[PDB]
Amino acid sequence: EVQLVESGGGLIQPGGSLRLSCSASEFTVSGNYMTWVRQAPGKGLEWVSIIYTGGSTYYADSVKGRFSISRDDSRNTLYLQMNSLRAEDTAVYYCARALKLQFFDWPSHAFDIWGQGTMVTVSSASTKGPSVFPLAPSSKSTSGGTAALGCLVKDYFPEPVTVSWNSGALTSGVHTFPAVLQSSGLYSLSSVVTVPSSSLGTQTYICNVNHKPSNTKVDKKVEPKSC
Amino acid sequence: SALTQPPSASGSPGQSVTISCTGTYNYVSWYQQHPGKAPKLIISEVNKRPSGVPARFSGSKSGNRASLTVSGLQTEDEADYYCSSYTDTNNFYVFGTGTKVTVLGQPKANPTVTLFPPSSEELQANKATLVCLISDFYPGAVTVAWKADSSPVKAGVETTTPSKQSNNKYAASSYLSLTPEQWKSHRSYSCQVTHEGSTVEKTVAPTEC
Repeated sequence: EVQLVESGGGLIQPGGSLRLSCSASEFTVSGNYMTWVRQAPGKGLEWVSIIYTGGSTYYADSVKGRFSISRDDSRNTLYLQMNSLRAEDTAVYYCARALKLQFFDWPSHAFDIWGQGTMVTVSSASTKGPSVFPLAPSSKSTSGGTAALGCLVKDYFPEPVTVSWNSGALTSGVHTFPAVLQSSGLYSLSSVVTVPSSSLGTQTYICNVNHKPSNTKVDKKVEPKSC
Repeated sequence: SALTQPPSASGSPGQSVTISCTGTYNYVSWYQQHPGKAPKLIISEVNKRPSGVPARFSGSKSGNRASLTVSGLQTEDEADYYCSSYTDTNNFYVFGTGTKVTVLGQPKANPTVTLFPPSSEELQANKATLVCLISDFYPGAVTVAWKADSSPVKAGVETTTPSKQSNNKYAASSYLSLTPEQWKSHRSYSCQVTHEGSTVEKTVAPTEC
């Protein structure tokens, strides 16, 4: 069956270089139009570049002068050389075949064959323990007798981080959000618990943050930070 | 041009739903994307389908507006849908902002929005993060806009895609990273959430409590 399988992604520092390869099977790269499409985590699709059958290349403005698409018919593979990488470039890069318009030798905007994609992460970061800050309950996080409080787990690398409340004795009403990848290359997430507002004075709430990659455990008591 | 899509569309299984692609010669291809997967070509031109794509999916176009219709929704149709087209601009192609189609399996829920100001401890670390938490809503699609006073803010904003809570409703989070100087140089900051055409807005100020 027709397949495309991208490779070459991983961690790379800003300004560094990285080359992705797009190897095809059961169909030829030579007589097809080939595109690259990337998608930042939690964002939409963005077209990157395209190469024609006879060799013409076009690039998006966000990538012009820094990326270069290549075609190797001997290996039946497609390439994407990436230089001067920025934090805007971290994304899953997809390799796709562009169907040709019938009447002309012009590629349509219909991409029918796709690869599975390869993740590129542009970051200078290595193992970095998180910083935990309290999300204290106040008049604005309380409504209908229930109170919302949480912990902000900030600037850690790499994934994952596990959060519990009161050493696992408090599970109901807890939600730990997925991490977000910031432009600095570090991760951040939040975890919240919804508690009765009358318990804020007596009950103690402690979030337990674990980052095994850095061998760090942080306990943070969250209380109404009155002024 | 740029292609505009509604953020959300929904239907119960067996119902029909149509999503629109508006662009600011002119015709549109459609793609389907399930979580963790590559996009899949559903329909190109006005109504031609690749092999394997069910007859449930059909498309039309009326002047500036292209449409994709699904005729008996199956839960497997729940995914993000992107349109693509040629562009008047420099770039060869533009993709739409994306529409999440939800196959309804529970009643709609209005979101709860909790906005946390920067903690004094983080300010002591020379940082300031605004945390906007959106919870208990369905379908799992929201839009988050940030304001400094009355001026919209785009830089320093990061938002997670909605995921299920323990009670099977959706939650999402949004962050606005500021300098401590930026935080204290404005009268207030606001997080504005749009869900199913309705808007909830919360506001924090540096002088709290």
